[PDB]
Amino acid sequence: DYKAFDPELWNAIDAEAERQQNNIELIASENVVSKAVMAAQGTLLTNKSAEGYPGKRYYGGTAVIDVVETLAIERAKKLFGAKFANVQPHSGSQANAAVYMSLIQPGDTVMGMDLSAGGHLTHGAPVSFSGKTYNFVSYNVDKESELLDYDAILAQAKEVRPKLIVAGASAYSRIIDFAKFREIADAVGAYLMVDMAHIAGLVASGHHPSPVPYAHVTTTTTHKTLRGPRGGLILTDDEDIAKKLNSAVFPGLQGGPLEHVIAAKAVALKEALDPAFKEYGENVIKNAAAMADVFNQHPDFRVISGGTNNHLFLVDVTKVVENGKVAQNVLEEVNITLNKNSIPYEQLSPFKTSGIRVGSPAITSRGMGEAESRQIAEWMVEALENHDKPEVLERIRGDVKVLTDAFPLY
Amino acid sequence: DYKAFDPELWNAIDAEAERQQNNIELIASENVVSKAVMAAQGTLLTNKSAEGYPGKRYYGGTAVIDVVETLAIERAKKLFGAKFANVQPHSGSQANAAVYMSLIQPGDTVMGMDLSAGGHLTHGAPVSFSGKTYNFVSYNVDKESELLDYDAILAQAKEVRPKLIVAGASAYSRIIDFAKFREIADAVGAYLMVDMAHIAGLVASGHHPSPVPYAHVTTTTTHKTLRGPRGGLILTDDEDIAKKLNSAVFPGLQGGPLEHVIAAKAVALKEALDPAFKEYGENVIKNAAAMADVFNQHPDFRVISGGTNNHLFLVDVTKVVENGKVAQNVLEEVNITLNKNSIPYEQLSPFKTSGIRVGSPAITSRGMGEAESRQIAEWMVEALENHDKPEVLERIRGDVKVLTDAFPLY
Ligand SMILES: *[C@H](N[C@H](CO)C(=O)O)c1c(COP(=O)(O)O)cnc(C)c1O
Ligand SMILES: *[C@H](N[C@H](CO)C(=O)O)c1c(COP(=O)(O)O)cnc(C)c1O
Ligand SMILES: [Mg+2]
Repeated sequence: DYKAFDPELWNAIDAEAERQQNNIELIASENVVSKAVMAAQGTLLTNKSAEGYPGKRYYGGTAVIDVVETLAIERAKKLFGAKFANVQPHSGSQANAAVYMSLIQPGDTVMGMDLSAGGHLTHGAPVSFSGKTYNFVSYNVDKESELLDYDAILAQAKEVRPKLIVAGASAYSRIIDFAKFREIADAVGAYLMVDMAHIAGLVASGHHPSPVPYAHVTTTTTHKTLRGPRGGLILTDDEDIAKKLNSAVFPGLQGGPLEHVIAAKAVALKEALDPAFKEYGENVIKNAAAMADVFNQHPDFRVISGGTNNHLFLVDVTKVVENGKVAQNVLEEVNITLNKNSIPYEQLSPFKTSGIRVGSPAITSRGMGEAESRQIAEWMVEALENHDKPEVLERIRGDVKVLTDAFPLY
Repeated sequence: DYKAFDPELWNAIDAEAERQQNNIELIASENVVSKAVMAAQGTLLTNKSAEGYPGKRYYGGTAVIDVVETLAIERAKKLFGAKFANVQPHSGSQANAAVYMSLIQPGDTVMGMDLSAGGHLTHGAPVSFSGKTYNFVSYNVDKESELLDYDAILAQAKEVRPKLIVAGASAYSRIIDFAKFREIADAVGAYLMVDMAHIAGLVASGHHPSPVPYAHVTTTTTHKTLRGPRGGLILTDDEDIAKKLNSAVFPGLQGGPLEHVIAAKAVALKEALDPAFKEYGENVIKNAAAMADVFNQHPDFRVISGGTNNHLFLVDVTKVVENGKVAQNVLEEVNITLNKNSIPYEQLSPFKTSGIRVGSPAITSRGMGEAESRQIAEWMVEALENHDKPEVLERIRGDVKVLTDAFPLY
């Protein structure tokens, strides 16, 4: 009935709920959060300014806010096995900024994964505060295997002499060896920071090795595979680092935290501590593998590194369509959303790319299994193969509606 | 019933809803958002990654997100009379960071209001990124009048030669002359940034003259007097500056925006565009004047600057209780929340202070008027006079309960 006061706004919110229902979401970073997560960030906790930390706030009337934030901190520590957690970062990007501010100074040398191989903007892009403030040098995957080569990264680190190595990626499909990253860091006297945003849910589910025992500091989004609200999180085992991180988040970088979003983080972290989260992770892994297998067996398509051991994979589409932007646009026509993506050693424009990135988390959260995941990948191959046949795309779009009706979003 | 799964979290949220109902909220930054604002940030908009700007997103299936974000932008532009708006900043601190990144360089000199006279942490505190990155040199209020002296500030600017002047405050009761601030900036070829976070509601209601025609760039929180969700907003009339601001917010400082929060910004901005919002502003002014008048007349209390023309005022409490912190602790015992606050030329430790800060927006949103405001101020005078008479406090707590039951929070 507040809806009656603002139809243009509430019409658009209702349309987005229906678009999410009627579309197959394969964007590897996306998920479907619980009713409980959305309800928690729709609470009157937005009415309370909580500058500072539990028991050490700028203002009064914060005793109950302190219970909520302490639940989020304790559940993070328990879930990831860390001695310290900071649940205030507004975003993964703000989490990363606080860690740089805590460990290094402006102009220090940092190594981060190449943006074409899956490094984030905040891992040294020149258009990011990261690239503008610090001296980032990128490491890549091997050109032939498309795998991290820890011997090559070591040789580069001994030349570059970084103060900090950043590990973690948004387009890398294989198991990262975090013990090797920390061995590299230790060999050159560098800090190791792991941004586990993409894989945090699989770390929580037991399906990906934890960086937490190896990274001086671990950052993540609470969204993506962890299936939480949009925000950031920082972990460490080192009490002196924890004090600097806390001061860097507030008052270094942010002011008041979003305590309604932190309530939602507490909700999501308790959902990830449930035994049912292990089964989620297992279905995320099986579902992503079942899609990759369709592309591996098709002669016209190549999966980057030959497959996946996580939630995502990339496909070189350039034997079937001109570039990944074309592939993204064709699949959108049949109500399948994914993103064009640069492949390692990408030769085409970053606006076009050679690739698509596919993820399983959102379709897994809707209850889909291996048979549905395989059928979705068969529709992708068929749509790209027949991109100039409207009657084909029309039929695939109608088949997609039967599957979305069968696996309702909420 | 999702709440059965997590009673510790949902019991804490019920405990905060009761705490807010049974508390008289005088923290001058606090407010009571509409059910519509909370509902918008509890939507499945949290599921969509919207890196980029409307029509220029990193990913597809963003055409409905684009309508929502464009409503927030169009409403900010219409409400404040600005040619350009950015609704993505996660916070007021993030909005300010993007403006500095757009207009100046590290090491550049900036003038901002002294932190003791109500400058924000992000206006050059040494523990903020603001003081760490830029050379902040404060202007103060007149020691006698506790007013801004535009002649004194002009002389200081001619001597310091800042690249940027920051105006706006968290603890200043009087009308800030934005036309004079622009004259001062113009005299030295500085940019003028106004942070209107505390007064944006009064600007929107017509009760404070707008900085928007005078500042090169205006920042604000969407929360505080504007009565929106927690977040930031940037306004400018200069198209070249607007492009720099857009790049600085993303990919300069942030990654994906909180589109659920942006929907709530669009909701709050439509509310502020309503004729009822003028009546809200009217009552905020009246209620604050009413409380200020009680302290003005009582002989044991001085109001800083001797009164208010906005939503807040400060009171020197040191003749009645040892320090502002003691006053905060005592009023907490009778279910009245405000904060200890430094006064101009504060002499005591920042952890104690001589002052309390009081504002009207929250009690005004609960539907209270001049009578209840006068009454609340009488209760505050009485509790502080009788601070070690346990039975006087207990009886005030009871009178407070009658008022809170009379004006239900929701
Ligand atoms: C509000 N913050 C002050 C501390 O609450 C206050 O006294 O009211 C404020 C901001 C807040 O930015 P965040 O959203 O916390 O990052 C920024 N600018 C000004 C002038 C404020 O008053
Ligand atoms: C998410 N990054 C990309 C877009 O979502 C992606 O390709 O998946 C991400 C972040 C995001 O931080 P924000 O909350 O948007 O600031 C940070 N770090 C990594 C590794 C990501 O994948
Ligand atoms: Mg506080």
